[PDB]
Amino acid sequence: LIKKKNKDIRIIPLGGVGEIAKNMYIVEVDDEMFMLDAGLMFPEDDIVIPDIQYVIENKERLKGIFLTHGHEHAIGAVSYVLEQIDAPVYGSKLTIALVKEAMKARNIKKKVRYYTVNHDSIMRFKNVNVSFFNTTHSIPDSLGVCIHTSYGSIVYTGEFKFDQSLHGHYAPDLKRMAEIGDEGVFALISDSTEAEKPGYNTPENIIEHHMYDAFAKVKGRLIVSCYASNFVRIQQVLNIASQLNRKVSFLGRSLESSFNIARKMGYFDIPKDLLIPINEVENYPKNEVIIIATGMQGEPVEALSQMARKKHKIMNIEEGDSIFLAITASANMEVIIADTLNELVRAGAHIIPNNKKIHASSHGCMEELKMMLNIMKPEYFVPVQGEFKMQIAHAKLAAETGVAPEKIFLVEKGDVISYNGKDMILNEKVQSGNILI
Ligand SMILES: [Mn+2]
Repeated sequence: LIKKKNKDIRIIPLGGVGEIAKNMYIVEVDDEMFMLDAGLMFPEDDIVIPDIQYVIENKERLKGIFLTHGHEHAIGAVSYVLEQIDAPVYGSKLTIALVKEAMKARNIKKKVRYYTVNHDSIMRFKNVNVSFFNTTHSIPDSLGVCIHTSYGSIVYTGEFKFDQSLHGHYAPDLKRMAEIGDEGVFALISDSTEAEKPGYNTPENIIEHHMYDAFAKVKGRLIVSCYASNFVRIQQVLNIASQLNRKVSFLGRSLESSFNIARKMGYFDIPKDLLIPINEVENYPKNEVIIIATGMQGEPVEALSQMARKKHKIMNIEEGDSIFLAITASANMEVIIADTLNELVRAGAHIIPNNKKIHASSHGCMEELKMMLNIMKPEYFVPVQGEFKMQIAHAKLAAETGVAPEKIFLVEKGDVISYNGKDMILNEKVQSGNILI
């Protein structure tokens, strides 16, 4: 609910537009400033982070940092932000955990005010109240942010999907979303990542079923390559390993921090004595182990090339091994997969083929996005989290749902959307850019 009569709204993207990552969206209501996410981008073509010079010059007015989910595209730059500025950090139980770990990992001694929020939390400020709602993503406890103004709600979806099989901390708040919609949404800021792809995602249970049928035929050792970010896909192989009386080992010699924190907080459903350390692998027959190679940048692929070319520090591929790629390939990574496949074949490994009829994504396709648009019914729309072609795609979806085209804004980094109370205008441009580290 609303506090006072507001005058000025400003919306400034410093990251996540005209590119696919580095989420950072500034929202101002009068004299108060809020930062929605603080992602990094893995330089394609270490890391890249947004230019926050605009924020620093107006540091006095930054009331909070709001973090939608635990991925590096949301919270990857937070440590670097907190070095230059002191503001309170708001996020879910899991998101705060992962941020704190990033701070511990960088040996940063700065004292930080962390506020754990949930879909029942309602954070109060001078000009506005902020609420939250659960979304569906590849990681549990993902939140949408709802900034309540006199003009209506400013909603930032974060990254989201709509899957009728995900039903835990992965489940969405369709009633809280419908209520936000009818109370009236002034502005919607939504994920455009798969806005070009017609229809829907393949449901996760369908993907799991096809993985099961594939893995059940494997007579030898099985190695699965995954993104560490994709908690669902990891949960899926744990389920399958258990039903096939196989045991699971990650690449060594300890367990991946994100996975291991979430595991210790009870986010994974793991039976007893299912994980064996990589040091205990040799003891078991080849057909009783599933090895999972996780990573972030695209190492998941690199690791298999190093396992094929003998040449892995820990463990190498043997003839009769089965390989499965439980990832979704960026066009930048299509060639290195084809090299790796060749080397896998030479080393005499069986390639479990991906079903081409399956579409796996953390992000909603056209119909999923239209779903959020139909629910929200925003007056103004700002498609983000995509390149220019993706933003356009999302805009056409919005126009179809009945948002006025005059009220849809396609913006670049540093663009400033202002609302006087009469007209919404793109009238300014501020300092923005890419800081490589
Ligand atoms: Mn994500």
